[PDB]
Amino acid sequence: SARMCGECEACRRTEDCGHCDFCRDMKKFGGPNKIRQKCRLRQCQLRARESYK
DNA sequence: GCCAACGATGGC
DNA sequence: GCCATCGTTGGC
Ligand SMILES: [Zn+2]
Ligand SMILES: [Zn+2]
Repeated sequence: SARMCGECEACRRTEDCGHCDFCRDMKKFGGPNKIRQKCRLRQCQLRARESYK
């Protein structure tokens, strides 16, 4: 992907942390789905927008 | 330039 | 049709 190196810790992570702002936004964590980004811990360390990590 | 919010769509 | 999560935008 443009935003995934597929090779760092973040990219290999399969489990949302459930605790960050992005996770708390998610439907599966009871959130309003207004932000719509991946878990902070799954934000590619190389390729993600710097503000997402 | 940032970012909260949202439109878009590939993949299922 | 839905979902995950991307790129875009308007307001600051
Ligand atoms: Zn998280
Ligand atoms: Zn990565």
